[PDB]
Amino acid sequence: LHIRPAPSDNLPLVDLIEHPDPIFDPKEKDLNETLLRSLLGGHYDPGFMATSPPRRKLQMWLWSQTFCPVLYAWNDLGSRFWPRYVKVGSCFSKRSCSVPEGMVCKPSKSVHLTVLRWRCQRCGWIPIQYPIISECKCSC
Amino acid sequence: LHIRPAPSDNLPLVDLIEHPDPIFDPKEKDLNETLLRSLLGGHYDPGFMATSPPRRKLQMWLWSQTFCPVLYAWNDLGSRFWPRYVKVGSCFSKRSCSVPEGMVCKPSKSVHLTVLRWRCQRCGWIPIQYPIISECKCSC
Amino acid sequence: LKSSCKRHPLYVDFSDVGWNDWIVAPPGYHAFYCHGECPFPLADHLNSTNHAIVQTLVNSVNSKIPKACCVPTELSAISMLYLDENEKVVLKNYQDMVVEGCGCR
Amino acid sequence: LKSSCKRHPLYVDFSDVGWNDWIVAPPGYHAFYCHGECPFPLADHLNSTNHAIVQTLVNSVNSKIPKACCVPTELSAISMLYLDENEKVVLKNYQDMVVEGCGCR
Repeated sequence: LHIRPAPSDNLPLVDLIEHPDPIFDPKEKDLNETLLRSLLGGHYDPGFMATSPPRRKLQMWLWSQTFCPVLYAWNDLGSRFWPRYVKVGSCFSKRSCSVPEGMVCKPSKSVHLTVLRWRCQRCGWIPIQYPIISECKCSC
Repeated sequence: LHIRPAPSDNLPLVDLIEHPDPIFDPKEKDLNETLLRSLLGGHYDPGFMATSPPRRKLQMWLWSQTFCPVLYAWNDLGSRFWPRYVKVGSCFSKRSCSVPEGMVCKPSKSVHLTVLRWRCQRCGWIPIQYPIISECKCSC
Repeated sequence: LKSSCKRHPLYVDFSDVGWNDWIVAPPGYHAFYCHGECPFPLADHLNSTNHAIVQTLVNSVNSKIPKACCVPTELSAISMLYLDENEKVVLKNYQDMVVEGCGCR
Repeated sequence: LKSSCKRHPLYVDFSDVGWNDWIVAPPGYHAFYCHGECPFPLADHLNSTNHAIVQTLVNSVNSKIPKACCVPTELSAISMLYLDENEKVVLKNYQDMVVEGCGCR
């Protein structure tokens, strides 16, 4: 039952907290991009990653995809992630997407990317799922 | 500051609670419709009362008034009120009023009617404001 | 009263609180109230927030941190006849007046 | 601690609660917690519901009725790296984790 907290499918993702420390941080030797790129391999998505810093339900869908497009902005994830830079998506909650004005653009469908994570107790890289946005819904 | 509870402009109106009792109830003699009608007088609104049981902001308005009309249903107020029957309004929260579907019809503007109320400590009729609905907004 | 978090009865008589001078009707209503313990663990039948869960575990390891509190998690409104600031006796709705459900926060 | 309803500090270390077996990161976070008295009257600076106001007055006339409780009235979320049911280490958001404000309920 209530053994532990319950997660949430809300996006985008709140920045993960981290107190850095050359110990909770990789150490160069274990940073060989050649060997890193191989450990990720097919999971590397160049369209969203960078080594260095750069019935009627159909009508709702076609509509939202027109007025609620996903906006992407490169985001730095820190040193404990590889790749270090990930293009993150967000919805355009500026002007109202409906008529009469009232609704706004909200995420409706996510997509899981796989990237490397540096974890310690001793220490090493591991793969994790990083969710990003692929569709925005015009909801309220 | 927080001396007492704070009211609310939300409509329609929750039925007022009352434990009846021939004592908290008028007594015929003080029921002469001839004298009652005179005590109310100009406040009597026949369109809503019955002696016996029967820029862009403009666009939002014209729209809501078209798809969010006020629906009226006669409502019995009991014996401690005069007149006893009052046409109450409500919004059509059945089908969605916006596109893409998401918003619904919600009240946006009220109107105060004046009717008689039988109150005791000794006992007599008094006038009170009874709010009704006159406009519905297509909001969410 | 060591039972778990649940709703308890409670009728409020306005004249007993000195509100009959501005509230014309009703003479009072059933407001209820929440009470009971928020224990470790929080059973399935308990409405609780992630923080209440987190805080409850902390209380199990450190008694210095208090347990989550049993408060209303669902309320309803009531209409009231009363005299306003302008000296007119009005009839309006009052939200968050009647406790409908209890939970741990 | 007889102060009024306010937010207090509280860092939760997952390993101290036995959560470091499923939570990969972070090692813990600042959850805070609410505490303090909800007195009569409830000052301007106190977020309170109509029922809390009603219940507070009842407590002033009848000590058998408890005062309103000081609980979180505003919370925020945090992301967490953890292992899911399918054995995949996922990164998701967790709502109602950090107490942002306190009030009387």
